[PDB]
Amino acid sequence: TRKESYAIYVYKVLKQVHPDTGISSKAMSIMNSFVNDVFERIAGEASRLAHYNKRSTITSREIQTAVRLLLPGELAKHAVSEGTKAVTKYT
DNA sequence: GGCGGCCGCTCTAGAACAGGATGTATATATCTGACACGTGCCTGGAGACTAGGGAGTAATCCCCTTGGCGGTTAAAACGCGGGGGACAG
Repeated sequence: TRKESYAIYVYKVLKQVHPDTGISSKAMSIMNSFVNDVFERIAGEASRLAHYNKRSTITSREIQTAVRLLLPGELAKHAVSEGTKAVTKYT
């Protein structure tokens, strides 16, 4: 069977930000579980946000609101700016 | 001639300082065991298409929160007495 994993994307992100450092199997498993847990948290927050105002869809504003609700401080603003840059580069 | 005051002497102890002790910080030697590259796939997302439906926007409406007052008696605040408790020892 095939199991979905986030190892290679995290690895190439690491090579982008720090090409002189490697990673282990346990460190990869911690990072995979962390990114998966953040995925469920942000996706559930967006689902609840859609359910509150009778919204049948989840847009980028759902993810931005979930990020500002979950991430505290300047981390939320930096993530919002990165998402806005990615959205503008997408279109 | 006796006694209080003064200064030197020895006793005692706080503390800076140097030496021993033992568990870690490193310098190689070498094992070693997953790390990442390569290969071979192949299974899930992307181009493209069909269709439609829920929100973007406009309009209404009516509703409900903000400003803005006097009044009046509940209470915040200042201060005096004092009292029991936080903390040094």
